[PDB]
Amino acid sequence: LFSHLPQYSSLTQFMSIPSSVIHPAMVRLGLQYSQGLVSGSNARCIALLRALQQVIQDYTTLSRDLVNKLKPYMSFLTQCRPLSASMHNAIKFLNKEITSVGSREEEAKSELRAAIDRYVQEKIVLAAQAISRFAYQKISNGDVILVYGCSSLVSRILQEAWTEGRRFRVVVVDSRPWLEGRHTLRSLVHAGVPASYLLIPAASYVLPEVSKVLLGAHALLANGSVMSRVGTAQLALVARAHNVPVLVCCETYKFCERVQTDAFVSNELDDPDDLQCKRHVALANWQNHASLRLLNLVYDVTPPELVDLVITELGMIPCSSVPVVLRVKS
Amino acid sequence: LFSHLPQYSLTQFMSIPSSVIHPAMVRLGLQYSQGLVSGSNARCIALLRALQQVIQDYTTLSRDLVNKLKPYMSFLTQCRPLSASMHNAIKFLNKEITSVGSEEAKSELRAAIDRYVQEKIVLAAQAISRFAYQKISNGDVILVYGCSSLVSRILQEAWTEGRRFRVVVVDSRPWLEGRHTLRSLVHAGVPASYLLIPAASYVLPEVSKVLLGAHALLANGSVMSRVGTAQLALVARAHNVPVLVCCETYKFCERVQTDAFVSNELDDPDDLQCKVALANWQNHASLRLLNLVYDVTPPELVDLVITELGMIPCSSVPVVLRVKS
Amino acid sequence: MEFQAVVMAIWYPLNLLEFEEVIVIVCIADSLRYIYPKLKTDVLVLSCDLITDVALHEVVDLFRAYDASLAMLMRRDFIGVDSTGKRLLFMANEADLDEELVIKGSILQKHPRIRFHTGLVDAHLYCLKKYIVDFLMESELIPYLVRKQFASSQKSLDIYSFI
Amino acid sequence: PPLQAVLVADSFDRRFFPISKDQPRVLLPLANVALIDYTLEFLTATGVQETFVFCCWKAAQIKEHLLKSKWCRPTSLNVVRIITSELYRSLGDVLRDVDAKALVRSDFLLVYGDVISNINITRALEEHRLRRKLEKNVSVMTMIFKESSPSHPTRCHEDNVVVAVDSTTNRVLHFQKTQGLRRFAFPLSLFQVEVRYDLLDCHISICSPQVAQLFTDNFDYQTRDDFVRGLLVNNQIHMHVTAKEYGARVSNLHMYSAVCADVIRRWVYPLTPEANFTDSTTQSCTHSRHNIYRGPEVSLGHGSILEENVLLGSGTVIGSNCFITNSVIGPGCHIGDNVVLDQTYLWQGVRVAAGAQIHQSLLCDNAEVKERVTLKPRSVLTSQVVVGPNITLPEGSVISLHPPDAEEDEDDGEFS
Amino acid sequence: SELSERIESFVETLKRGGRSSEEMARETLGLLRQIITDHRWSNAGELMELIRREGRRMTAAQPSETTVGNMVRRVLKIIREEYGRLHHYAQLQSNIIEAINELLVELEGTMENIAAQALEHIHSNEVIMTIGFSRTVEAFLKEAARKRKFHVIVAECAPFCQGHEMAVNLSKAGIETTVMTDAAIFAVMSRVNKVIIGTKTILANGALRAVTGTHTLALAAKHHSTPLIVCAPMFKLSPQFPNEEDSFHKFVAPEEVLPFTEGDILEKVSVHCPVFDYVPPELITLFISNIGGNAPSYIYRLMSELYHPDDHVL
Repeated sequence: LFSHLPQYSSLTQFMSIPSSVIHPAMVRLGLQYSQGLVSGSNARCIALLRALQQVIQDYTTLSRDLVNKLKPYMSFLTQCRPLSASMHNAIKFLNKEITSVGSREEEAKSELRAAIDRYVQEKIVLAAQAISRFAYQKISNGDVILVYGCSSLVSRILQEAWTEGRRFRVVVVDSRPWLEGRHTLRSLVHAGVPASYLLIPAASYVLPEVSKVLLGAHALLANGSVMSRVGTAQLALVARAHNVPVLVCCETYKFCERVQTDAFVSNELDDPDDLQCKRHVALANWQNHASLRLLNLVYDVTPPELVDLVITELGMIPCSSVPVVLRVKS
Repeated sequence: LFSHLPQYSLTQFMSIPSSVIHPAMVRLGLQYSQGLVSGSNARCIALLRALQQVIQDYTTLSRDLVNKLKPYMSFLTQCRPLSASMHNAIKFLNKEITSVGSEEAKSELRAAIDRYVQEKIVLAAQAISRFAYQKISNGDVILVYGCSSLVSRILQEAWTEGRRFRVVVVDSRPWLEGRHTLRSLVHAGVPASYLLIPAASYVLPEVSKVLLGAHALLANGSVMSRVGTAQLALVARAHNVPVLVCCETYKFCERVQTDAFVSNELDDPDDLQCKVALANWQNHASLRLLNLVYDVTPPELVDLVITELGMIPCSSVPVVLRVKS
Repeated sequence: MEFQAVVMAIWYPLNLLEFEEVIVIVCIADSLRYIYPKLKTDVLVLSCDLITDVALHEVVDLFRAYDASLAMLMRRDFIGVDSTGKRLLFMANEADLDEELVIKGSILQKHPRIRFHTGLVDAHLYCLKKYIVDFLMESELIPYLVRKQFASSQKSLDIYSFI
Repeated sequence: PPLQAVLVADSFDRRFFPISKDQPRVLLPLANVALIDYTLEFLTATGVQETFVFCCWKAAQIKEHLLKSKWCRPTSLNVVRIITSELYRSLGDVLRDVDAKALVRSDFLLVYGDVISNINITRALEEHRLRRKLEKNVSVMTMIFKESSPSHPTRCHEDNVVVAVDSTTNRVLHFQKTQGLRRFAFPLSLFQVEVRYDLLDCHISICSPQVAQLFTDNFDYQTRDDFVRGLLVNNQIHMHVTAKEYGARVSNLHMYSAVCADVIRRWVYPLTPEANFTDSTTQSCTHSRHNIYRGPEVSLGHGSILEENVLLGSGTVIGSNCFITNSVIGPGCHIGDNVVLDQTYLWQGVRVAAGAQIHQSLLCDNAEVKERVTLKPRSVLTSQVVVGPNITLPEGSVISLHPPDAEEDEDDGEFS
Repeated sequence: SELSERIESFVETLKRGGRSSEEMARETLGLLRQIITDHRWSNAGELMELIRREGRRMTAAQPSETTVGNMVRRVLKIIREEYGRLHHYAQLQSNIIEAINELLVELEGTMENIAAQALEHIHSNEVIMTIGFSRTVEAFLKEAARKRKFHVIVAECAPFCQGHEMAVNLSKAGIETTVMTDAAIFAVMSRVNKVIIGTKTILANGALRAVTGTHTLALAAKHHSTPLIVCAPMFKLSPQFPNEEDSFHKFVAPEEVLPFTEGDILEKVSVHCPVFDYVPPELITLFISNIGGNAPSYIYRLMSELYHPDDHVL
């Protein structure tokens, strides 16, 4: 009964083959979103926000025109894949930046697309290498770290921490159907750090040997709850039950002023056909059974009591300062 | 909702010199329906007295008496849903009738009710009183709830055997039943205090132990009793005061139940409106008035069960259910 | 103008575009080099003949999703497609090789399952990216671009095919 | 019909040349049980009832070990029928010695003799019979390949092969070993068709008795590779590709290390060391955490660290402050203090004295090493060898009691 | 003999893993009935040594399959209680047989007596969430589905996706089912009203060894205070406590988790794939047995009237 959340199966057949109302860059990006060639919460924001640099210099006139011109683009984008808060706050900053400037057209078009690289630098690039300085001192010299799935920041940590001579041992917990903990496993064995891979139902057998649980956040809600990949909340709960400290590495811009008290609000449904096992397969042609429904969540909310740290670009905050960094910023 | 459990507000159809149901059983059922007899022990005593009246009027035996008095218990299940004390009483009576082999068996049966009431409802009450005398010390204050014929007996005999304690009587709407405790305490000279369930968290700071009564102890240790008991025991644990429930052995039902939803009689909802803004509640289609009679507290909220066999930790009530059967 | 359809030198091509201009509305293999002063923005070279109203939406989406360097439509020349059924790996139009379809070991280590199709009809619906027509200035390119991967007038280029 | 098998218990190469000289190849313990035990247990698990065992080189050791094994007792549902003959020189005269005795009558199942697998040949065998009877005795073999990936430790470069198959019915149209080659020459005219490199060879051919006829009339064949190459220049060979079940053949000692590390890590799950599939009393184990197996009465030292993937035999006293890991230590041996054992393989009975750092290696049975010895990767120590108290053997040094075969002698380097 | 060959056939089937748990117990009873008939034995002592030895080899064959060990211990208790009431006894060989037959009709009615208590624990408009595929729980959910109407969420167990065939089995019977991904157990826990699971083994302290997701399930159920009902009969009741000396985990091939086609990283990555997961008894609410619905804290008593304390260790 996740009825209020859309469930999606390509929205490219009805649209005009040259430059339509939506931009070439925006249809290219939305098609990449829907097919699944960009999956990270960070990588979707860069992918949006430098395909959106392509929108600005192609646009010719500036504020009131561009603000309502950009809205069909992100309407199409949230039709392709629902926008996460890394994308949402990016668009909010973009609209504030467009409405801030006013009164030459060429100078404004150059300054917008240069202050968008400035956004990536001082909030996704310089942030992620300031998360790693704070998490390097929290990673001990002989401990075991449990990560979950692919995260661009959790894998930047404990690979920039290993190359500073720390010699931990990562354990990679993964879940179906994304199986994206392989992508954080291939790129972590290449760094040379010892690894271990196991699925999330065995997150309670491997958790006794684990010293800390390092996770990534797709959004930090304004009550301190952590919205991220589905098994994160389950993982943090079992981490608390095995009393291992659990850490969340999140940048500041992923802080949303939206508060959720459960795990059934804005938790997008992706393709239920991903749940088909291809074992032989028994769930294939699941539409033939009327009573049978398939639930494919992509996001999940862990409460702030289940998580100890939040490593942010500005200090290490105890997850109840999440409403506070939302204040001292902006 | 509460669809499986029955809603009731029944003697109009039966003839005045009734032949379908026995006269005593009609009186008993209508006293249950109106509310003249309340409390699990009082209902069991009244049921067994009415069954003694039925057996002494029986003229012919083992199969015949059982299938004759099964419609009587159908009538009583219609009039007011049987609590587990009544259920075990009827089970014992049917076992007694089936045990009687091939006139004189009516006197031997009728005394077995007297040997049932004495050493399982009266002597058991005295034994529970002796055991709970130990747990009542001088100067402590005891929070009781509602009216129990055993809790008030324990308090009264603990007072008359020399203790100097104080009682807080917590009561609930719509029965307002702890007044029948409260007055019965004041006649005994016990210091008393009276307040409703919402104020329980106000007086659980001062309370030393919560002494409740049980209408049935189930096969996992859950205590099925009056509807405020589980909530009261939860607030009692949140104020870390010990919770004692005083139950005889014969109320132990082998039925098991987790949540307070499976077997919970509903009294008529018309009791709920207080002096009014709710008198016309039938005409409001969306509005439904709900009052449960029983709920179950889990065995982790109960620190102690006092029983005529002894004091047991509420996780070993299946032990007693084993050793008595 | 994301794309610019180029028609070689015909109502079936000109109205397969349901686009708004052709380079057959101004009429002016090597003809794309002679149509070079048109704005080099992701040319879509069509065919003079043997085009039968296949939907572009499945072919162009192999150029707007995967960011292919080149994208063809097919419906003596041996093609080796990847296991996903949409990636060209080994195109050999020359059947006059000496009875030996030699394959580089590097593609077989990178792409283990190469599915070979025998003589697929080439619809000549080339979705060249805008630098390939420039790279020719500094078939003829379809079996060269598949060899140029694993020439650089942009990364490693990638070429995807629809069947 | 009943299912048979042919098990060529003489490997007809010299890949283990300093080791095959004294011990036959299918007796040398993989995970403390011999290599012929994994193939025999695989054959028994598949459903084979009439295994034949062909021994030529060191047949006395093979037969003696077989009679004191699980499959020569009358309990076993897989008779062994050992055939000792010194006249063999290849797989060819072995498999054409079948028609000299007419041993098989239906489609048998030729494993090579040191196959290590948990393959279930019931889908493959039923497919082979189905396309055997339907196209009128056309197919003669069903090659069994495991769907590997070409960059795997189990895919060693000698045994690496490439195929070209019909892919609508799995039919081997071309097959060649890519021993030394950079570009693969696939001949034409086999199209009028997938090309696969992700196939581990696995050597579990299901060849029908016509193959024994095809080896018979053409004497020139010597091995299965020769037969598959020499038929595809002329009948049929099909295949079946497995994906969920392990299969490998320990041809060379690189393959030995890869398959021994795969068995310890439970990739061959019904044949893990703690399962004790050979039901001997001296090879019981307790699978602890991190794939650490310790046999009965092992008596681990104080402060010694077993990191992961360790197998310990019965009677395997370990010293103090050791860092043994990723290794197999064997039924009863003495390991001293402060040693380091990384990716090593130690057979039944060794003397590792004190502080000796042994990295990737193979110490055979009754080996001896003294104090402060620093064996480097890929070093092989054959039976009864001793290494003195100051040696640091170079990477890739074989040491045996036979100086012509090895690169050293009964003591440390540069001495006799 | 036929019997001996059938004994090692059973042992090797146990080792390789080639059936449901009730069929496991029924075959164990048939085998032990054959053992006590066809072997020659003078008195009960030699037969108890024989049954103990064969139970030791069947238990050491697959130590994580404890239904066979439980039924060996039940037969041992039957032997020492049908010899106690006769205290070489001639009719003893018959007497045990009858008790074994009375055990075999205690079996084949275990699933019906558990399913009879379905309506007492499942209500209309309920949402139930299960994990594996256990025949006991599907009969429980298909006896409550005859009268009432409810929702069932079958969270698949990730390595062997076996909740798929459970939710196919339940959707054929008209229960509106949802298949999950096993990562969403904490997510959909807020909605779920009861959790009904099955076990491989109920250990002697009320704890249970079950399918690998059940502890991660029980922690969520305890977090949201959802009652965790456990439907499991009395052959799944093993008298072993969760000691560290005996290993209760079973580990299968890592191909179930990380496939062999990954390649070179498989030489560095340590993949494990356990199939069983310890659930401590304080996360359990009830055990719906074939004899009732008693609490975990009663399980020790069920040990004392099923297995003799000399038969715990074999």
